[PDB]
Amino acid sequence: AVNIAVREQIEAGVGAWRLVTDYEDQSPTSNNQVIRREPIHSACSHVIWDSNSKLMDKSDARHCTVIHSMSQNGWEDFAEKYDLDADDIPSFQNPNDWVFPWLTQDTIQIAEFYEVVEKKETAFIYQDPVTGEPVSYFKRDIKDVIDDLADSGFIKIAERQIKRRRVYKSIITCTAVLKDKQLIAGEHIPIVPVFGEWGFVEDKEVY
Amino acid sequence: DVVRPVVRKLVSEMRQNPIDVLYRPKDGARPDAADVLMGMYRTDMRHNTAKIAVNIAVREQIEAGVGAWRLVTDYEDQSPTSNNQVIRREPIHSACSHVIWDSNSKLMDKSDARHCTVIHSMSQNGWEDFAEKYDLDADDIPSFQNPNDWVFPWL
Amino acid sequence: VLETYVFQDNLATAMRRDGEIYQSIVNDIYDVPRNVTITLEDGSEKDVQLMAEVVDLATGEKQVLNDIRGRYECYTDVGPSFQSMKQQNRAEILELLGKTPQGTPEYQLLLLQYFTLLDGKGVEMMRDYANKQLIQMGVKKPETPEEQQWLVEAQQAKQGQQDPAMVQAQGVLLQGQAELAKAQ
Amino acid sequence: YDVPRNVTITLEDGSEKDVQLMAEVVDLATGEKQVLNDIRGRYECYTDVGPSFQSMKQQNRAEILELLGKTPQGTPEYQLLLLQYFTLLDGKGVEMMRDYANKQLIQMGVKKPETPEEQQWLVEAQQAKQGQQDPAMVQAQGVLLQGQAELAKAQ
Amino acid sequence: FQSMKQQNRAEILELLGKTPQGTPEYQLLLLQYFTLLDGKGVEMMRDYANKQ
Repeated sequence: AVNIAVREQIEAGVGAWRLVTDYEDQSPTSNNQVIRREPIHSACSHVIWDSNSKLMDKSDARHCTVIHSMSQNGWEDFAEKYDLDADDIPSFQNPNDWVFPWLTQDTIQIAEFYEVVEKKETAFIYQDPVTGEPVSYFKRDIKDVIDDLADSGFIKIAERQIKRRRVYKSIITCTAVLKDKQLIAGEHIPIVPVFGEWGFVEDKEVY
Repeated sequence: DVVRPVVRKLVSEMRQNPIDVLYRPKDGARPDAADVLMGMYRTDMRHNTAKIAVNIAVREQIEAGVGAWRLVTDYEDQSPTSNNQVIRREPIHSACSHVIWDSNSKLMDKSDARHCTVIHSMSQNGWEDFAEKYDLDADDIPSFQNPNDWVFPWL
Repeated sequence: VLETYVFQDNLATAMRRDGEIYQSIVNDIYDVPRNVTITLEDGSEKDVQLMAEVVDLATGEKQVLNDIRGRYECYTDVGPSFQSMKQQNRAEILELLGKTPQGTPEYQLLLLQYFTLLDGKGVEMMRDYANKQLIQMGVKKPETPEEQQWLVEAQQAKQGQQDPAMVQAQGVLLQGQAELAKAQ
Repeated sequence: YDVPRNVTITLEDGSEKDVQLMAEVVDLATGEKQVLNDIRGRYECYTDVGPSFQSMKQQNRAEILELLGKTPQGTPEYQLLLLQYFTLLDGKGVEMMRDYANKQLIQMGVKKPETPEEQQWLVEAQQAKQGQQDPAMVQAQGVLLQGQAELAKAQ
Repeated sequence: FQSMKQQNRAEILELLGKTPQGTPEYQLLLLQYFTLLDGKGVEMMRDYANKQ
């Protein structure tokens, strides 16, 4: 993925990555899960960053759209992986053209919409019995399932509001949204852009 | 092109020698008075935004001849620099037309300037985001002098 | 004009953003142990790490982590790529060796490099030798009881057996002339 | 921001020596929020220009490296090398070297032990240096002092 | 120079460049460590030079 981004940055001027979470039962990194860095080909046309972002790393962007071009069997694989209806063929804006007379070109294309929202959240303050007076801080949105179990051993000292960012992914088509607001683990948009001669000239991005 | 390689070389040369503030104590100050403020400056100005802003200003100075920054205050509840607040250095693009300095200022750093106007160009969704952030009425679309022209046939 | 320097620094900023995103994902899904170095008892056990980890097993199904807000204790930076932590430590030791003259720290660094050497048993002999040397010097803390035995052997060998030569001879003279005092 | 002030004090009958306290004063409003407390003695630092560093530890490491480049291979060279090992990187691969440098610096007495294990190391260094490391020729010649004083006593 | 400490440091560096490696060289090195920068990373050397 890094080499692909470097080659595209040398040639096209822009490259991108994607950090995804996955469950690995045998030899996991931690918590029965692993993190991998999948590549993105043709990041110029397959990654559509927010137009209001004024940073090279695109950290100011509050949303990002990634267009996926996959074959048919790839489409059933995607539907099985994300629990989608493979019968309904998706459609989206064609990131690629047909200037070269390719014998065949991909038709099934679908897009995933990343968005990040910064809002204050409720975090419970707990007392870890092992450490001893540690004023441990945990967020309610994460441990809403085990509030009761944590109370069986921990002491809820108080309540506090902590502002944090949450990333939501929604698989979209031009006619309907198949998946809406699936919470993503990360606090930032996983796509990492790589740029070359980046800059703004007339409020228009030029790389 | 015969000029662009020169600009690239100048930008690379300016980037190979990074510069940052280095606070030092006064003549009569304590031998360790400047450590805490310097450490907090390193804490705030170590993210990608500060480096990107400096690089943008340097590139514009090489090419256009002028560049600008902007230091804003913000509240960070998790991992704050100090007093539940952090300082960041976001960039300003096209500082020639998007930053309107006072005409009576006779200093390069513009410290004599008694007022300054910064023109913001944002998309519609950016407009609603700005209105929500500053508690403004998003329905009333604002208008101001256009810093940029339409000489190039942008779509 | 390296020519690929601005393209190198842009890649470095991309790596920094990747590190920030990875840190966020780790704090959100991974289990991050917290070092709780303690000095329990009447000053006993010294300063030793414990690497405390807190996990809750839900009665219904699955487990969800427990991470405190003290998570952003690391700032992203840019460095050479390494396949594992052992390679990183080996590179650190090699750089320090290049930054150190041939003194006692040079031998210390060489032995520490031998500590983090590769897996093959062809160098197991030197791994064990470096372990023993560092432990006998007392710089290393013995964990397994054979290392404690090596440390004890080193203490017995150094104390008493390695009597200073000229100091002890002059102490001989001290005793003898004190006897001359006693006999006047 | 909250700027602590160094209030180094020598309370008691000259005890506690010169140690920093880093006093910080904050007021928690009864209504809501807090307001800082900063004196006019705030401009004790003058801005300068230096190389950019990600953190203060890197700045101190660069300082020590420059001093090493500016110092010949004497006792200060060893002191600087040990201090460079003091501010080494995070990995536990150099934890042994960090501990060794700390122990050496404390045994030479230049460093002030904070944690009681460092105080124990200093105590062991004092016991080893005093008495155990008897000067050789000086002790032999003191032997001669004693013996010929006995020759005096016996005439 | 930005301040008096920088001027004194430059004076000491020039005098070191004008002195062979004798007792005055050690004296000048210690005096340079006296007027060293603000960070506590060199506080140990400042204290050691003062004590010496």
